[PDB]
Amino acid sequence: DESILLLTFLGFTGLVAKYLAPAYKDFADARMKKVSDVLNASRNKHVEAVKD
Amino acid sequence: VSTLIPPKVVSSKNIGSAPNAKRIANVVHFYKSLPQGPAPAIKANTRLARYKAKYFDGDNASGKPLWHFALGIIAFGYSMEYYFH
Repeated sequence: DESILLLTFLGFTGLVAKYLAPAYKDFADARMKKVSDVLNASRNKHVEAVKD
Repeated sequence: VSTLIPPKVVSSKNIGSAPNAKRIANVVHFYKSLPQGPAPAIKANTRLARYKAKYFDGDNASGKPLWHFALGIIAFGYSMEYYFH
């Protein structure tokens, strides 16, 4: 009975890995980029201040 | 008549502008700056620093650890099923 349930869970992880796992990778990547760009922007900014 | 003495006196331009504050910040920050930061996590060793390194590093977030973590709990109760049956 419960081997049917375990089969359902295997299917569940299959769908998750199919659709969600690349999506969550892309989502996480997008944010990571944004944080990095802001960080690097701040570095540029203080370099400007020295020159000023 | 005889010129005044201000042009040859400077002693408060060093608080007088905003980049002075930034300067005293970035002389400390950058002077003792490292070229690169230390670590993106690396400890979990016992032949599991590899598990973290492959799955729970900044390199990737993928469904492989999830599957692995799920399977550990499945292995516990599945064996226990036959302990109950």
